[PDB]
Amino acid sequence: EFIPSNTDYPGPHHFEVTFQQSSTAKSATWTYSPLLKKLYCQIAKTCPIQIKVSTPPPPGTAIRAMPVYKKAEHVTDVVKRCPNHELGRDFNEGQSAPASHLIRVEGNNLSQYVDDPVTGRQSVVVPYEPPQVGTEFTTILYNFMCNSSCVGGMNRRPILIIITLEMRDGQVLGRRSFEGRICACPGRDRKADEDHYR
Amino acid sequence: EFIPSNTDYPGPHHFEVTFQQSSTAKSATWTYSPLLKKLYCQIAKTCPIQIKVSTPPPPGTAIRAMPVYKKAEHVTDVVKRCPNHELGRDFNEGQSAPASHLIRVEGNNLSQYVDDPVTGRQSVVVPYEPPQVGTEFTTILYNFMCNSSCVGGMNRRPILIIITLEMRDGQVLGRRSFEGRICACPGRDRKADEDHYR
Amino acid sequence: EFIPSNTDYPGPHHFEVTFQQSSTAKSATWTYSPLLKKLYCQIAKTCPIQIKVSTPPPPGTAIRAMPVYKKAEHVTDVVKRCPNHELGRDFNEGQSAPASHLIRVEGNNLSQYVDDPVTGRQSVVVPYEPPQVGTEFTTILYNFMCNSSCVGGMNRRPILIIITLEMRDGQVLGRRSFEGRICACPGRDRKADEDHYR
Amino acid sequence: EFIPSNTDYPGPHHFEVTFQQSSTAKSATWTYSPLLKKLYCQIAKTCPIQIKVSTPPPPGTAIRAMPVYKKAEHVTDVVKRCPNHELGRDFNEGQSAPASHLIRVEGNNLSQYVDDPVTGRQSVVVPYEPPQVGTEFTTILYNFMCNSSCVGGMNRRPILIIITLEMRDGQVLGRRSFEGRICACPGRDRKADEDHYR
DNA sequence: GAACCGGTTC
DNA sequence: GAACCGGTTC
DNA sequence: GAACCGGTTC
DNA sequence: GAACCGGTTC
Ligand SMILES: [Zn+2]
Ligand SMILES: [Zn+2]
Ligand SMILES: [Zn+2]
Ligand SMILES: [Zn+2]
Repeated sequence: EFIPSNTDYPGPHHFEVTFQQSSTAKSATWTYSPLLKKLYCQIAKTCPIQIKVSTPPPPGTAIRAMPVYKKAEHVTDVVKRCPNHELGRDFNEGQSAPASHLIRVEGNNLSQYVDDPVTGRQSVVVPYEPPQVGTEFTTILYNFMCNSSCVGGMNRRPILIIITLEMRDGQVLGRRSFEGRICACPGRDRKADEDHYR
Repeated sequence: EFIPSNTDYPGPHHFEVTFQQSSTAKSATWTYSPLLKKLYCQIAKTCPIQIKVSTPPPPGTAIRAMPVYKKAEHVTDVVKRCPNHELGRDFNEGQSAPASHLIRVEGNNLSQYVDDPVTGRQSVVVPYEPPQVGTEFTTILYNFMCNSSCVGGMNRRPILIIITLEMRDGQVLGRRSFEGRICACPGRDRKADEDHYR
Repeated sequence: EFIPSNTDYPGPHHFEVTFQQSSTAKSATWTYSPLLKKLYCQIAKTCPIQIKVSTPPPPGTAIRAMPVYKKAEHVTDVVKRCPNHELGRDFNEGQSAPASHLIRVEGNNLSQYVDDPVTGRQSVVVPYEPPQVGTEFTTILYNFMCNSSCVGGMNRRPILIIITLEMRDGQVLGRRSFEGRICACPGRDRKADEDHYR
Repeated sequence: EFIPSNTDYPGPHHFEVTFQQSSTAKSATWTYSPLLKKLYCQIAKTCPIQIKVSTPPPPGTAIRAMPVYKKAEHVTDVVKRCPNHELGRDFNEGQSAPASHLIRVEGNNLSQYVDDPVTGRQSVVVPYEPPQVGTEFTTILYNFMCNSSCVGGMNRRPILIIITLEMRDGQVLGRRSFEGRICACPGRDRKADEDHYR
């Protein structure tokens, strides 16, 4: 509970998370690599994800997004927004999301922003909502409010964003995860990591 | 309910929406592309649509027109009229439609203009009326009160206009949708998008 | 007093207005062509001018900037900021100067933005200051708050910016003028008009 | 008094500012190019300057350093430390000098950091001291507390550091100036700009 | 110090 | 989108 | 900065 | 309807 675990766990109610097709254009505001499981996004731009289920009934259950550093040494640094932005003008005046928080949800007002008093981890939870009438989809709109590259926060040390499905008491029914990179050029970053790997 | 769903849904009372033939002339005030499902219209000019039914009886039921941005990032921006028009002279003095609204209905005085107090979405609903004695047709006259290209509103980010058929309690019995583009030259825009695609 | 005169007028003090050399790079934030006597600048960016005089004072003199339309038919529309600029966030909240004004002054706190209660012309007046010791001219930082290209205000009808040096009682002691253009690309625009006269 | 003059001004005492030879090694903590009159230094490292005068006093004279932006459009933003520097641990706790200030003085306890309550310009003043016996110049140790490269404060718009020698009542007796650049690599940066003029 | 990256401008 | 810049890696 | 689009004039 | 213009995209 004190240290987040970072392993894929479908659990008994299969938990699956996918992405509608993202542009293969260099100008896309966000894009996901199925080869690497890496999300490339831009600051403050909605990158939506779809969580999908086939056996959706538990009660009052929610989904958490919790950012974590992959590399061992900072893993004990609470991930947060690096000092100029948490405190800049451009995205501080608008929401009730804590200025200190890295991850926001944009289309949901039943969002609960958690800053753990004991562990200090900050994450964002939404109540589970079945899809809108008739199909796999259920969209959550995330907003990333800083770069991976930023001074004071991640400082160019890549982070995995872990999404967990949880019962009201916190017990995990499903969880999946992938690493996220928040640069000013996700289409170019997508192509490059992939180039070096092949 | 907070985020509009944008998928075609005929529903149990088949819901179908069509267009009488529009000019293939470059001077047409409006025109629809069956290939792309894209409506090209001009500011403030009546572009009528026909909704048709074969099994028309529910009670007090209505049809909604609700504009939505297609692209993910603004989808959380309430679609509205960009600051010079909501506030210009030319179409503000005339109707009780809210100056802030993008979509109006012209031949109907039982129009109810909804500005959601909770979600903030603005849409226009009319009570369902059977056709005038004897044929498929039932016309609704829409007026688009700003360009897609306009500064402050859509700002050149294309929007889909979703028409839903709803019972008095709001439950959807039919819905269909298509993307709309509101330029100063719909005949030319029709020909061009279509050129690039083929 | 009701319709402004639009002619250059050297004073007893030989009022002259000049501009420092501006980068001729297209990336310049503003550039004047001495040839056509017209200023090209960018929205909201500081655009300083040079006044030079042969003698000083007399006590209490001021300098006014008042924009006026060159075409005969618009001259009776008071020239003001367009409704989209007038009502936005970017520069209305941070300023104490009235929002309807096209012309602002930067770094000067005794600026008086005159909105004639009677004629309605808007201008900005500062008290005359002799130059800083040993310099030839006192710089004034203007800010132009709408583009020539703008909808609702100036609307693509070119403007002359009239600069008058006047005693407290209003009599004109010096006068000069130039036509002003406020686009989003001043190096290119300057270059294109210059290409066009020949 | 409201907008600073940005011109070199020898006083009655022939105020001159020079710099000792700096290692030309790229490992130098700071290096000035006499050719371009611009200083290259490193964050938080002592960067001393030489003043020379032809005559002393008169009683009670002081020396001010005030940074000001070279580009016209930023000149009205008060130049200060960027929020990341302003609020950190490395140099805020150990110093009694105000954190918002770009310029600090080392080893001098009667330094007065002036934050104009009225104009808001920040500068640092020390009383003039004649040189130590038999030396030509009195050294002042400045510390620059944000990089030119910094986010939120200076943000990659070059700065002139204005050094003025002034009587207690504020009148300027001498003046000199240079453009300042505070990067993480001064020998290389100096060398690159110098390569570039020719 | 030379080589690298990743945000910024043209 | 390409070329440039400037702190960081090693 | 060059190339693109989409509203405006001739 | 064709040619021009001028902020925006990339
Ligand atoms: Zn940041
Ligand atoms: Zn509009
Ligand atoms: Zn305007
Ligand atoms: Zn800083």
